[PDB]
Amino acid sequence: EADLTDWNLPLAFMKKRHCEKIEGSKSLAQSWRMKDRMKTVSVALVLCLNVGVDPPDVVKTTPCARLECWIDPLSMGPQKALETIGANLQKQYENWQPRARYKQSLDPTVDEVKKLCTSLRRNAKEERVLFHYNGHGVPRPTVNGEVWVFNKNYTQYIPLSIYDLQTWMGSPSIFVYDCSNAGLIVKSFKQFALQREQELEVSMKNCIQLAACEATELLPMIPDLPADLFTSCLTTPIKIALRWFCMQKCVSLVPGVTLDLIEKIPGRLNDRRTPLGELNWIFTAITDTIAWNVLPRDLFQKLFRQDLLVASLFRNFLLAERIMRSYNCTPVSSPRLPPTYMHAMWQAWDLAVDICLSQLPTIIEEGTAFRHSPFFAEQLTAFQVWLTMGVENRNPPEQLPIVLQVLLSQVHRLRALDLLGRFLDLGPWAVSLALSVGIFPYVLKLLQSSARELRPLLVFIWAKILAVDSSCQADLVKDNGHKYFLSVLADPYMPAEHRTMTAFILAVIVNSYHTGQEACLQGNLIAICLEQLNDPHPLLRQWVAICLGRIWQNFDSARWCGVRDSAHEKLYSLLSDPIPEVRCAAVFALGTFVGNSAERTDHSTTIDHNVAMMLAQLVSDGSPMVRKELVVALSHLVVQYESNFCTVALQFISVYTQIWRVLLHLAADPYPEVSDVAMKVLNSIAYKFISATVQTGFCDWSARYFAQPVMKIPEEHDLESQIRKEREWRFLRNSRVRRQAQQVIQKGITRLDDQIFLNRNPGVPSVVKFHPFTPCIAVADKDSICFWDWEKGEKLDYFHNGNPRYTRVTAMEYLNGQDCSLLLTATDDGAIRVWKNFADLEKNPEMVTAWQGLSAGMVVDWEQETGLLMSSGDVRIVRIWDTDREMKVQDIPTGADSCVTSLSCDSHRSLIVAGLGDGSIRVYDRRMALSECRVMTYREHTAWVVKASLQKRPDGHIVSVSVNGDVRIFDPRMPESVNVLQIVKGLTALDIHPQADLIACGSVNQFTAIYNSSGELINNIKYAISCLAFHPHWPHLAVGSNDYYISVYSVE
Amino acid sequence: RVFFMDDVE
Repeated sequence: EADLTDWNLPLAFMKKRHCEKIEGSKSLAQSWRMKDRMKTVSVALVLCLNVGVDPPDVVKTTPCARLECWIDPLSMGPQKALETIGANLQKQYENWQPRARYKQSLDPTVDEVKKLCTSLRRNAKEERVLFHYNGHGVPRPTVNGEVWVFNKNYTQYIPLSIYDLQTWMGSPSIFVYDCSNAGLIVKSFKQFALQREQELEVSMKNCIQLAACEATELLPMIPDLPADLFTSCLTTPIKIALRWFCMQKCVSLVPGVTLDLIEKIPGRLNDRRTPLGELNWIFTAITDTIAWNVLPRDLFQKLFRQDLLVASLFRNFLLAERIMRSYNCTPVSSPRLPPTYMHAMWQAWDLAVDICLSQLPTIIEEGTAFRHSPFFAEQLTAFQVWLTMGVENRNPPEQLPIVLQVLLSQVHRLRALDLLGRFLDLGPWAVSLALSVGIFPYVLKLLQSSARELRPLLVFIWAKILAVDSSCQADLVKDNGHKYFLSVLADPYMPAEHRTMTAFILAVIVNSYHTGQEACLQGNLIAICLEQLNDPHPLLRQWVAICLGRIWQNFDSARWCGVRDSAHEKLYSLLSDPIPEVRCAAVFALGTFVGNSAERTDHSTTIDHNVAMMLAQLVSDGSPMVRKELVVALSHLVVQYESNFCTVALQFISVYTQIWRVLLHLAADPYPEVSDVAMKVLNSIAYKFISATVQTGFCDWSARYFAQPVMKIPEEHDLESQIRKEREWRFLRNSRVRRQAQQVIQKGITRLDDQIFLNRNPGVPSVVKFHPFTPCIAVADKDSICFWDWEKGEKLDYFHNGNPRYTRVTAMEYLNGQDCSLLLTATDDGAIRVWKNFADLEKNPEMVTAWQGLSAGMVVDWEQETGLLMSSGDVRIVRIWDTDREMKVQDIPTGADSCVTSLSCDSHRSLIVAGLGDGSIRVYDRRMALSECRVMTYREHTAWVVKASLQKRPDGHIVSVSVNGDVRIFDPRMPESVNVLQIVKGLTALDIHPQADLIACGSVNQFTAIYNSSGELINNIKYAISCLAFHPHWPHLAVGSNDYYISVYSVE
Repeated sequence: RVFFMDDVE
């Protein structure tokens, strides 16, 4: 079948740089940064336990609850018990905040608390101060807003107003209440804050309160639990959690587990390898997950991420709420947290505790080895499952804080980093979510690790983070992570993808950041980039060039280092790189290198001139983006040498003159954007300030690549995707069209006199080109390009090609005819421009690319199979433009004075033919050397060769016709004509059909002869015919007379 | 930092 031919055809000018507009992605407002870092410098422990005496308000039961801070006061005397309880509570709080000035107050008086609070506030005027109160030994707070303490003789409880309590304290502070009606204390505190606010007109959000109970509710009195329950939850969450779990009915599932075994649990809270440390780690992760999933982002950042002590207190407050809900006790906090007792993660916590403590009897008795919990592994498996179909922006995964926690240890660090990188690959929203969770400091700390297996994952994560947010450069430079990135980039054994990832990271780090530029310069990054400049990888070279450009941006020391290393000479090689992106990056780097001369010695001037001349040979470039980067480079040149350019400009109203000529050439550029930039630059020189400098968005556009997902399969490879289905339908339609055309041709050719439609055009139809498959013909005028249809018979579009008056559209072609067709329109002056969306309903005309070629009119011959494009005209030169590399590949001399009137080629062979104005039809074979490219040259005409077209068949027969109208069919293997025919004395235009040997000619007397290769008369249509065109498949012919009428003919 | 990252070199 013919389907394979369509599939294996490169699509010229169909890439990211052509489709997407070259601009930088707007940076989002990254609010993941922490606004301030508070610290609990001091902690106040006020313990009104009243050991040995029961408050009158509550009549305790005979067994009651005698456990305070895991201590039984009655067994060791009143004063000793009180002191040891204070010390134990201080130890418990130190477990979370070891560095803080703890000042215990044991049954104090109002004056004692006053002095303590005032001294602590004076010590820490702008830092958090924790105030812990235990009202177990004193009567309940009253509605008036007072807290009861003891007098000197301990004979009566004297009140302490909350108003004065917070007067002694400061705005930055957190209060922890362990009383019966602590909700009353919280309410009174809020009322006093409102009173202060009212009085101020003629400290509510800053203060944080944690209360054991609501105002009405009472603390539990069950003997099993400790009397001091809320503080036990806040400060020793694991012990109380295990005790509570052992008190539930779930123990029935696990016989042989008792509180006695819990008391003898091995391990400590720090070593995560031990059972108790693992349980603490799991509890921390579960509480963090619950807080992140339930609380809003702002409140979560304020509470669980501001400082260690408050975050731990609230993480344990979640457990306190869950535990005390079962006893008709509702803890209260100043910022009302939505309830978390029903969260699904508590079930996972229960399961993890069950699995951990199911092995405890074996550990205690048999002394077996403790197997690590599969909790983290299972959670990471769940995260991977979510990522499997997490492409859509659905609800964020609940395991992000779990990934954060598992990153801390090394048991699952590699898998955690891999999953995190996969998540960040999803897009900028994923990285924003990750940074909000708070991975940034820990990922930054990871760079200190010397483990060689972490380099790829870490560089992937950091490249993503820097792509979404560029403010991390300061943090990276502060932590000396750029040394880690340099070490990564200095390893040839590392895969190229990670090396270019690190190159992008370094480029972002030194992007307009003097500190980072200096740090990298002291890191010999210039040498590292130079050694890895010629690597066989387009993206790596592009980003190394971009990094080199950004290193010496307004940095004289970097420029000197590059000069010592001969950076410019080595970078010159990239100017010929086939990939346009690398060429643009090299041009940008050279321009930045030039822009910071800063009036150095004559050597600097010589090097600047050398770079200017090396860039001045880049004008004849196919890529408009590279030409724009070049224009920016010459603008930097002008800024460096403003006075010289001003003198040169005033001279005409020899180095700088050449650059002025280059800028003038770039000013009359086919691409509107490049022309506008060049004209702005020149006008900036005419009126001779800093505002004239303009920076293109190429660097940011390239940086946008790392923001997009890379791991996932491209949409093109997707077999069931809509785009591939549409392409398959288009190819099926093309195959059907070819089959129908072949069937029609096999039936012979009959007289074609049918006039499908007759219309009128605003201008003279110059060149008419048929779209091979879709029913559209592009008719080009002097100042417009019309697109008509021969089925609907309606004008579709009317362009303004953009060329000046003196110019004219001579040649036209249909790039990518099989699908996603473009229109190449080449004017007589050399300007070649490509159009897209030229016959669409919902899309306006678009310009893909354009580039001044060369520099009879001008002739163009597109070759889809090999992707080459050949241009010729009045010049004695046949240029060979390659759309893949967007550079002129070969330059075969014409070797004749006359202009090239026509141009054609034979598919699958190098048989470039060219009709000449004098009459000679020359054949060129590009396989051999340029001097021997000429193959044959036969001269049997003395007139302009209207069309020396070639037949695509293997036995190519060059049908050359001149103004004299004599047809002479030639062959590449015979220096003499095979068939000589004479048709019209005066000929104006003609076209030839490769599939059907039908030669359509014109006449001055309105005649239109459509004859055969044998010269047999077929038709003589009676109406200057200046444009004929044959549909490449159908036997369709379009005739446009001197009058602006367009007609298409067909055989029945 | 809120948490304690260990085993970092």
